[PDB]
Amino acid sequence: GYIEKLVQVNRVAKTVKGGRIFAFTALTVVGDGKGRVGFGRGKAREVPAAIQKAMEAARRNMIQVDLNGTTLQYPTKSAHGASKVYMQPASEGTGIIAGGAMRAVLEVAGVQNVLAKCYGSTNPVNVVYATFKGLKNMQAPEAVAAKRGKSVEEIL
RNA sequence: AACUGAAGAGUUUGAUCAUGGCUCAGAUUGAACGCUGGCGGCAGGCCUAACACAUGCAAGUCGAGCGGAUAAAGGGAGCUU
Repeated sequence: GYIEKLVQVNRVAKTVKGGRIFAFTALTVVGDGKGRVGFGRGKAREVPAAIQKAMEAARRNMIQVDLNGTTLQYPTKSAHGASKVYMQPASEGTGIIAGGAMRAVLEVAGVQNVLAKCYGSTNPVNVVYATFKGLKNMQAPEAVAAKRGKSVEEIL
């Protein structure tokens, strides 16, 4: 589906000769409010056209996320580049408390109780990779129990 | 009766990623200063010169321990209040 959310806008450039050609980039994540997200990056020549391009690439190559219901399954920790990310599920009344670019991922996924923090280099185009290695590699235990459930899930 | 939290931003460049400094958003004080100023509860008030101090007051009490001297009421008498 489609619920859109913008994060970043830049002004990249390019020197040719004579002057300097400008261009705009944008980063936009799209989710469904249930656990299907997708991010997208587009470059164009103006703001109202660079956002439209980044929205279209978001709703291609999406991710199914197996959330527990407004929370996560377990504390995990993933990294990409020089960016390290930590996330652990929380109680009911606590909302989402994260920084800038992990709120926009964790809104549209539908989770509400995420309690996150990012270390290392804060790059909004690169902390998103650090988040999607984490969420796309969840497990959601298909087991008979948890304190007992290590005889039917390990064979899954 | 026993008992739960973790946010980032700006700044090196024609522009980008990284390393690395700096700076801001918070909660606090025996606080001082500037502008302004109705009320009441509960608190606190020399952090500097352990530097000198006028004048008041802050440890006395026992006559069921003993001398001594003050000697009432009253008992009076006497003399004339």
